[PDB]
Amino acid sequence: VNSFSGYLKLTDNVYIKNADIVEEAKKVKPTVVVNAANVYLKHGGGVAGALNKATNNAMQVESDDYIATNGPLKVGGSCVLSGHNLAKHCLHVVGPNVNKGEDIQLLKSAYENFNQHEVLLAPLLSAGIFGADPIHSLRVCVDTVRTNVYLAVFDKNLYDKLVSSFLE
Ligand SMILES: CCNC(=O)c1cc2c(N[C@H](c3ccc4c(c3)S(=O)(=O)CCC4)C(C)C)ncnc2[nH]1
Repeated sequence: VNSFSGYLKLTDNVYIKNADIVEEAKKVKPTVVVNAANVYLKHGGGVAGALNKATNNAMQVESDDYIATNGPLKVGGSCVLSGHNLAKHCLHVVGPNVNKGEDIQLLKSAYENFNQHEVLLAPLLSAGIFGADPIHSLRVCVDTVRTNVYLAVFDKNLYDKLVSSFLE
């Protein structure tokens, strides 16, 4: 039903909230939840692990079946699969892991996938252990995504830093 609440409106189409994406998916029941995936869809930790555990491992079983038939994704690519109990669909998006030396230019390619969905609940791509500068990731989102994106950032200090930087 996409009933998002408690978000700050940064631009005409980008919103942000200090929240756990799993709890937001349970509260909002969005049409699309974005997963910060890796190319072989192994959802063991971070955001992907949090989403998979909230589906009681249904997301991992479906992803394994996808990988068996189709092989891995490319960095910057995406895949629509079921959202299980969290959303109607899960858009698995692979942003670059700059801590492992992947190309930061592909973060624009990763956000470009959001433009195929009129409204999405999403994490901040390539942040956390993927090592991208989180302020840069928020700027790429703002400049690339035209559809309505609701970013959940589960860290108060990071959220406050992103907001303060954007409002300069
Ligand atoms: C209690 C269960 N929930 C969680 O653990 C949880 C964690 C979490 C979250 N983490 C951010 C984040 C954003 C992007 C990426 C990562 C981490 S990663 O997994 O380190 C690598 C892939 C890219 C941090 C930057 C704050 N953002 C929103 N909702 C969340 N929920």
